[PDB]
Amino acid sequence: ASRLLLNNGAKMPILGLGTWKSPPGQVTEAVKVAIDVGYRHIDCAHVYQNENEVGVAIQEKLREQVVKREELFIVSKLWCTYHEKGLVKGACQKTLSDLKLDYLDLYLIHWPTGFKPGKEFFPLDESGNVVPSDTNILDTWAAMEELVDEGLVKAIGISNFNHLQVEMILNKPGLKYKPAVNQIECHPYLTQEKLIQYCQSKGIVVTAYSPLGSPDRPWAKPEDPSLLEDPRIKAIAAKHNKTTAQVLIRFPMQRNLVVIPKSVTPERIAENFKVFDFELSSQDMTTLLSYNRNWRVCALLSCTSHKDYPFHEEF
Ligand SMILES: NC(=O)c1ccc[n+]([C@@H]2O[C@H](COP(=O)([O-])OP(=O)(O)OC[C@H]3O[C@@H](n4cnc5c(N)ncnc54)[C@H](OP(=O)(O)O)[C@@H]3O)[C@@H](O)[C@H]2O)c1
Ligand SMILES: C[As](C)(=O)[O-]
Repeated sequence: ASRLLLNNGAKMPILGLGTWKSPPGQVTEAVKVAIDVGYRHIDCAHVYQNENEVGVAIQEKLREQVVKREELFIVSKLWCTYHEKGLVKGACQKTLSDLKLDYLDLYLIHWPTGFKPGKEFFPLDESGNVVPSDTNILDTWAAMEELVDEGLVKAIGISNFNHLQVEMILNKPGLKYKPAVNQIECHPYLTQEKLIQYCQSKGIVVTAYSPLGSPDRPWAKPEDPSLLEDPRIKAIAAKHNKTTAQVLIRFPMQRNLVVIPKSVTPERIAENFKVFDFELSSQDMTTLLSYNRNWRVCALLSCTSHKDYPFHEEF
Protein backbone atom coordinates (compact mmCIF):
# COMPACT_ATOMS: atom_id res chain seq x y z
CA ALA A 1 0.00 0.00 0.00
CA SER A 2 1.65 3.11 1.36
CA ARG A 3 2.72 0.92 4.33
CA LEU A 4 4.15 -2.58 4.78
CA LEU A 5 3.54 -4.92 7.73
CA LEU A 6 6.64 -5.80 9.77
CA ASN A 7 6.98 -9.06 11.74
CA ASN A 8 6.35 -7.08 14.93
CA GLY A 9 2.89 -6.03 13.75
CA ALA A 10 3.77 -2.38 13.12
CA LYS A 11 3.44 -0.87 9.66
CA MET A 12 6.30 0.85 7.88
CA PRO A 13 5.77 3.69 5.32
CA ILE A 14 7.02 2.47 1.94
CA LEU A 15 8.56 5.88 1.21
CA GLY A 16 10.97 7.59 3.57
CA LEU A 17 13.41 10.49 3.49
CA GLY A 18 17.18 9.74 3.66
CA THR A 19 19.64 12.06 5.50
CA TRP A 20 23.17 10.87 4.60
CA LYS A 21 25.16 13.87 3.28
CA SER A 22 22.44 16.27 4.40
CA PRO A 23 24.32 19.25 5.87
CA PRO A 24 23.35 20.15 9.48
CA GLY A 25 22.54 23.65 8.28
CA GLN A 26 19.95 22.46 5.72
CA VAL A 27 18.48 19.25 7.10
CA THR A 28 16.15 20.75 9.73
CA GLU A 29 14.37 22.62 6.97
CA ALA A 30 14.47 19.59 4.71
CA VAL A 31 12.76 17.32 7.27
CA LYS A 32 10.19 20.03 8.09
CA VAL A 33 9.26 20.32 4.37
CA ALA A 34 9.17 16.50 3.96
CA ILE A 35 6.70 16.13 6.88
CA ASP A 36 4.58 18.97 5.50
CA VAL A 37 4.61 17.26 2.09
CA GLY A 38 3.43 13.96 3.55
CA TYR A 39 6.54 11.91 4.41
CA ARG A 40 6.11 9.85 7.62
CA HIS A 41 9.39 7.87 7.62
CA ILE A 42 12.87 9.40 8.10
CA ASP A 43 16.08 7.37 7.77
CA CYS A 44 18.84 8.45 10.24
CA ALA A 45 22.22 7.39 11.68
CA HIS A 46 24.65 8.61 14.34
CA VAL A 47 27.49 8.46 11.80
CA TYR A 48 25.75 11.05 9.61
CA GLN A 49 26.53 13.68 12.33
CA ASN A 50 23.17 15.45 11.85
CA GLU A 51 20.71 13.70 14.20
CA ASN A 52 20.41 16.70 16.56
CA GLU A 53 19.32 18.85 13.62
CA VAL A 54 16.93 16.18 12.31
CA GLY A 55 15.45 16.07 15.83
CA VAL A 56 14.80 19.82 15.92
CA ALA A 57 12.58 19.39 12.84
CA ILE A 58 10.67 16.42 14.30
CA GLN A 59 10.08 18.38 17.54
CA GLU A 60 8.77 21.41 15.69
CA LYS A 61 6.27 19.35 13.68
CA LEU A 62 5.06 17.43 16.75
CA ARG A 63 4.70 20.65 18.71
CA GLU A 64 2.72 22.13 15.78
CA GLN A 65 0.47 19.01 15.80
CA VAL A 66 1.06 18.41 12.10
CA VAL A 67 1.70 14.74 12.99
CA LYS A 68 1.30 12.61 16.09
CA ARG A 69 4.38 10.65 17.15
CA GLU A 70 2.61 7.33 16.49
CA GLU A 71 2.18 8.37 12.86
CA LEU A 72 5.92 8.82 12.39
CA PHE A 73 8.36 6.03 11.67
CA ILE A 74 11.88 7.00 12.70
CA VAL A 75 14.88 4.80 11.92
CA SER A 76 18.44 5.00 13.13
CA LYS A 77 21.48 2.72 13.06
CA LEU A 78 24.16 1.46 15.48
CA TRP A 79 27.64 2.40 14.23
CA CYS A 80 30.49 -0.10 13.95
CA THR A 81 32.41 1.27 16.95
CA TYR A 82 29.62 0.33 19.39
CA HIS A 83 29.13 -3.37 18.67
CA GLU A 84 30.37 -4.45 22.12
CA LYS A 85 27.54 -5.64 24.41
CA GLY A 86 28.20 -2.89 26.91
CA LEU A 87 28.22 -0.01 24.38
CA VAL A 88 24.94 -0.73 22.54
CA LYS A 89 22.43 0.72 25.05
CA GLY A 90 24.62 3.81 25.24
CA ALA A 91 24.78 4.39 21.48
CA CYS A 92 20.98 4.03 21.31
CA GLN A 93 20.30 6.49 24.14
CA LYS A 94 22.67 8.98 22.50
CA THR A 95 20.71 8.84 19.26
CA LEU A 96 17.46 9.15 21.20
CA SER A 97 18.78 12.32 22.92
CA ASP A 98 19.86 13.96 19.68
CA LEU A 99 16.54 13.07 17.97
CA LYS A 100 14.65 14.13 21.09
CA LEU A 101 12.50 10.96 21.09
CA ASP A 102 11.77 8.41 23.80
CA TYR A 103 11.76 5.37 21.49
CA LEU A 104 12.82 4.47 17.94
CA ASP A 105 10.51 2.61 15.57
CA LEU A 106 13.39 0.63 14.06
CA TYR A 107 17.07 0.31 15.04
CA LEU A 108 19.51 -1.30 12.58
CA ILE A 109 23.00 -2.72 12.82
CA HIS A 110 24.58 -0.38 10.29
CA TRP A 111 27.25 -2.83 9.03
CA PRO A 112 28.10 -6.37 10.23
CA THR A 113 31.77 -5.31 10.87
CA GLY A 114 32.72 -4.23 14.38
CA PHE A 115 35.57 -1.72 14.88
CA LYS A 116 37.63 -0.89 17.96
CA PRO A 117 35.67 1.46 20.25
CA GLY A 118 36.68 5.11 20.43
CA LYS A 119 35.98 8.59 19.11
CA GLU A 120 37.07 7.89 15.55
CA PHE A 121 34.35 6.34 13.37
CA PHE A 122 37.04 4.51 11.39
CA PRO A 123 39.91 3.71 13.80
CA LEU A 124 43.21 3.29 11.88
CA ASP A 125 46.35 1.48 13.07
CA GLU A 126 49.84 2.89 12.47
CA SER A 127 49.74 1.31 9.01
CA GLY A 128 46.51 3.21 8.34
CA ASN A 129 44.20 0.19 8.26
CA VAL A 130 40.92 -0.16 10.13
CA VAL A 131 41.16 -1.75 13.56
CA PRO A 132 38.55 -4.52 14.11
CA SER A 133 36.70 -5.44 17.27
CA ASP A 134 36.76 -9.15 18.11
CA THR A 135 32.99 -9.11 18.70
CA ASN A 136 30.73 -11.12 16.41
CA ILE A 137 27.28 -10.66 14.86
CA LEU A 138 25.50 -12.90 17.37
CA ASP A 139 26.63 -11.11 20.54
CA THR A 140 25.71 -7.75 19.00
CA TRP A 141 22.30 -9.17 18.12
CA ALA A 142 21.67 -10.20 21.76
CA ALA A 143 22.40 -6.61 22.93
CA MET A 144 19.92 -5.29 20.31
CA GLU A 145 17.20 -7.70 21.57
CA GLU A 146 17.74 -6.15 25.02
CA LEU A 147 16.78 -2.76 23.63
CA VAL A 148 13.36 -4.15 22.62
CA ASP A 149 12.73 -5.63 26.09
CA GLU A 150 13.64 -2.22 27.63
CA GLY A 151 11.25 -0.20 25.50
CA LEU A 152 13.94 1.85 23.75
CA VAL A 153 13.05 0.54 20.27
CA LYS A 154 9.99 -1.21 18.75
CA ALA A 155 11.77 -3.23 16.12
CA ILE A 156 15.36 -4.20 15.38
CA GLY A 157 17.01 -4.94 12.06
CA ILE A 158 20.17 -5.16 10.05
CA SER A 159 21.88 -3.35 7.21
CA ASN A 160 24.34 -4.54 4.52
CA PHE A 161 24.11 -8.19 5.71
CA ASN A 162 24.62 -10.95 3.12
CA HIS A 163 22.37 -14.00 3.16
CA LEU A 164 24.74 -16.14 5.32
CA GLN A 165 24.95 -13.41 7.93
CA VAL A 166 21.14 -13.27 7.98
CA GLU A 167 21.07 -17.08 8.23
CA MET A 168 23.45 -16.86 11.19
CA ILE A 169 20.94 -14.71 13.16
CA LEU A 170 17.93 -16.81 12.12
CA ASN A 171 19.73 -19.92 13.45
CA LYS A 172 20.88 -18.27 16.66
CA PRO A 173 20.10 -20.55 19.64
CA GLY A 174 17.50 -18.82 21.75
CA LEU A 175 16.69 -16.25 19.04
CA LYS A 176 14.05 -14.02 20.62
CA TYR A 177 13.37 -11.34 17.97
CA LYS A 178 13.79 -11.93 14.21
CA PRO A 179 15.30 -9.02 12.20
CA ALA A 180 12.38 -6.98 10.88
CA VAL A 181 14.29 -5.33 8.04
CA ASN A 182 17.50 -5.68 5.96
CA GLN A 183 18.40 -2.30 4.43
CA ILE A 184 20.57 -2.79 1.36
CA GLU A 185 21.74 -0.94 -1.73
CA CYS A 186 19.39 -1.44 -4.67
CA HIS A 187 18.75 0.31 -8.04
CA PRO A 188 18.69 -0.74 -11.77
CA TYR A 189 22.50 -1.24 -11.78
CA LEU A 190 22.52 -3.47 -8.68
CA THR A 191 19.17 -5.26 -8.70
CA GLN A 192 19.73 -7.71 -5.83
CA GLU A 193 17.25 -10.37 -7.05
CA LYS A 194 18.82 -13.21 -5.04
CA LEU A 195 19.14 -11.46 -1.66
CA ILE A 196 15.71 -9.83 -2.07
CA GLN A 197 14.15 -13.28 -2.83
CA TYR A 198 15.94 -14.75 0.20
CA CYS A 199 14.86 -12.02 2.67
CA GLN A 200 11.30 -11.93 1.41
CA SER A 201 10.97 -15.72 1.73
CA LYS A 202 11.92 -15.33 5.43
CA GLY A 203 9.46 -12.53 6.28
CA ILE A 204 12.17 -9.87 6.35
CA VAL A 205 11.28 -6.54 4.72
CA VAL A 206 13.89 -5.07 2.32
CA THR A 207 14.65 -1.33 2.20
CA ALA A 208 16.39 -0.04 -0.94
CA TYR A 209 19.02 2.59 -0.29
CA SER A 210 20.81 4.83 -2.79
CA PRO A 211 17.78 4.38 -5.12
CA LEU A 212 18.95 7.15 -7.45
CA GLY A 213 22.57 5.92 -7.54
CA SER A 214 23.85 8.41 -4.89
CA PRO A 215 25.04 11.09 -7.34
CA ASP A 216 26.39 12.99 -4.33
CA ARG A 217 28.56 10.15 -2.89
CA PRO A 218 31.92 11.71 -1.85
CA TRP A 219 33.94 9.12 -3.85
CA ALA A 220 32.17 9.82 -7.16
CA LYS A 221 34.33 9.54 -10.27
CA PRO A 222 33.50 11.32 -13.58
CA GLU A 223 33.70 8.14 -15.71
CA ASP A 224 31.19 6.57 -13.33
CA PRO A 225 27.70 5.54 -14.61
CA SER A 226 24.75 7.78 -13.82
CA LEU A 227 21.22 6.40 -13.36
CA LEU A 228 19.48 9.79 -13.57
CA GLU A 229 21.07 10.44 -16.94
CA ASP A 230 20.75 6.92 -18.48
CA PRO A 231 18.92 7.57 -21.79
CA ARG A 232 17.14 4.21 -21.51
CA ILE A 233 15.62 5.23 -18.19
CA LYS A 234 14.78 8.71 -19.43
CA ALA A 235 12.69 7.08 -22.19
CA ILE A 236 10.56 5.08 -19.75
CA ALA A 237 10.03 8.25 -17.70
CA ALA A 238 8.95 10.24 -20.80
CA LYS A 239 6.43 7.55 -21.71
CA HIS A 240 4.80 8.01 -18.32
CA ASN A 241 5.19 11.80 -18.25
CA LYS A 242 7.25 11.55 -15.03
CA THR A 243 10.85 12.43 -14.15
CA THR A 244 13.61 9.81 -14.18
CA ALA A 245 13.89 10.12 -10.36
CA GLN A 246 10.16 9.34 -9.95
CA VAL A 247 10.61 6.23 -12.13
CA LEU A 248 13.64 5.18 -10.04
CA ILE A 249 11.62 5.60 -6.85
CA ARG A 250 8.53 3.74 -8.22
CA PHE A 251 10.65 0.73 -9.35
CA PRO A 252 11.53 -0.68 -5.84
CA MET A 253 8.00 0.08 -4.65
CA GLN A 254 6.57 -2.34 -7.24
CA ARG A 255 9.03 -4.95 -6.02
CA ASN A 256 7.46 -4.55 -2.56
CA LEU A 257 10.54 -2.71 -1.25
CA VAL A 258 10.71 0.28 1.06
CA VAL A 259 12.69 3.10 -0.62
CA ILE A 260 14.45 6.09 1.00
CA PRO A 261 15.62 8.78 -1.52
CA LYS A 262 17.71 11.59 0.01
CA SER A 263 17.11 15.27 -0.82
CA VAL A 264 17.64 18.64 0.91
CA THR A 265 15.92 20.57 -1.89
CA PRO A 266 12.26 21.47 -1.33
CA GLU A 267 11.09 20.98 -4.94
CA ARG A 268 12.80 17.61 -5.21
CA ILE A 269 11.51 16.47 -1.84
CA ALA A 270 8.04 17.32 -3.23
CA GLU A 271 8.71 15.70 -6.61
CA ASN A 272 9.97 12.50 -4.96
CA PHE A 273 6.63 12.14 -3.10
CA LYS A 274 4.55 12.07 -6.28
CA VAL A 275 5.02 8.38 -7.03
CA PHE A 276 1.74 6.86 -5.76
CA ASP A 277 -0.29 8.00 -8.78
CA PHE A 278 1.15 5.88 -11.59
CA GLU A 279 2.21 2.33 -12.37
CA LEU A 280 5.16 0.93 -14.29
CA SER A 281 4.01 -1.85 -16.61
CA SER A 282 5.51 -5.33 -16.28
CA GLN A 283 7.51 -4.76 -19.51
CA ASP A 284 9.01 -1.61 -17.96
CA MET A 285 9.91 -3.54 -14.77
CA THR A 286 11.58 -6.41 -16.66
CA THR A 287 13.43 -3.83 -18.75
CA LEU A 288 14.76 -1.97 -15.68
CA LEU A 289 15.84 -5.29 -14.16
CA SER A 290 17.82 -6.13 -17.30
CA TYR A 291 20.05 -3.12 -16.67
CA ASN A 292 21.77 -4.76 -13.68
CA ARG A 293 25.58 -4.47 -13.88
CA ASN A 294 26.44 -5.43 -10.28
CA TRP A 295 27.64 -1.88 -9.56
CA ARG A 296 27.87 -0.83 -5.90
CA VAL A 297 28.05 2.76 -4.60
CA CYS A 298 28.86 1.52 -1.06
CA ALA A 299 31.42 -1.27 -0.95
CA LEU A 300 33.12 -0.34 2.37
CA LEU A 301 36.50 -0.69 0.59
CA SER A 302 38.61 -0.01 3.67
CA CYS A 303 37.22 -3.16 5.34
CA THR A 304 37.69 -5.68 2.56
CA SER A 305 39.77 -7.91 4.85
CA HIS A 306 37.58 -7.62 7.97
CA LYS A 307 36.45 -11.10 9.07
CA ASP A 308 32.78 -9.95 8.68
CA TYR A 309 33.05 -8.07 5.36
CA PRO A 310 29.67 -8.73 3.71
CA PHE A 311 30.50 -8.57 0.03
CA HIS A 312 32.75 -11.57 -0.69
CA GLU A 313 29.74 -13.91 -0.84
CA GLU A 314 27.55 -13.91 -3.93
CA PHE A 315 24.46 -12.31 -2.30
N1 LIG B 1 22.53 1.69 5.41
C1 LIG B 1 23.53 2.19 4.68
O1 LIG B 1 24.68 1.78 4.70
C2 LIG B 1 23.18 3.33 3.76
C3 LIG B 1 24.09 3.69 2.79
C4 LIG B 1 23.76 4.67 1.86
C5 LIG B 1 22.50 5.24 1.93
N2 LIG B 1 21.57 4.92 2.95
C6 LIG B 1 20.34 5.71 3.18
O2 LIG B 1 19.72 5.84 1.93
C7 LIG B 1 19.55 7.22 1.66
C8 LIG B 1 19.53 7.42 0.15
O3 LIG B 1 20.76 7.04 -0.51
P1 LIG B 1 21.84 8.18 -0.94
O4 LIG B 1 21.77 9.33 -0.02
O5 LIG B 1 23.11 7.49 -1.19
O6 LIG B 1 21.41 8.71 -2.40
P2 LIG B 1 20.16 8.88 -3.37
O7 LIG B 1 18.95 9.01 -2.58
O8 LIG B 1 20.34 7.74 -4.28
O9 LIG B 1 20.61 10.24 -4.13
C9 LIG B 1 20.72 11.46 -3.40
C10 LIG B 1 21.24 12.43 -4.44
O10 LIG B 1 20.25 12.47 -5.51
C11 LIG B 1 19.71 13.81 -5.57
N3 LIG B 1 18.25 13.87 -5.84
C12 LIG B 1 17.20 13.60 -5.01
N4 LIG B 1 16.03 13.80 -5.64
C13 LIG B 1 16.40 14.13 -6.89
C14 LIG B 1 15.56 14.37 -7.96
N5 LIG B 1 14.25 14.26 -7.90
N6 LIG B 1 16.12 14.78 -9.12
C15 LIG B 1 17.44 14.94 -9.21
N7 LIG B 1 18.24 14.68 -8.19
C16 LIG B 1 17.76 14.24 -7.02
C17 LIG B 1 20.04 14.51 -4.25
O11 LIG B 1 20.19 15.95 -4.45
P3 LIG B 1 19.75 17.10 -3.42
O12 LIG B 1 19.91 16.59 -2.02
O13 LIG B 1 20.75 18.17 -3.74
O14 LIG B 1 18.38 17.51 -3.78
C18 LIG B 1 21.32 13.83 -3.83
O15 LIG B 1 22.34 14.56 -4.49
C19 LIG B 1 20.67 7.91 2.44
O16 LIG B 1 20.50 9.29 2.69
C20 LIG B 1 20.63 7.12 3.72
O17 LIG B 1 19.57 7.71 4.46
C21 LIG B 1 21.96 3.96 3.88
C1 LIG C 1 27.45 5.32 3.25
AS1 LIG C 1 26.93 5.10 5.13
C2 LIG C 1 27.73 6.73 5.95
O1 LIG C 1 25.16 5.04 5.34
O2 LIG C 1 27.94 3.78 5.87
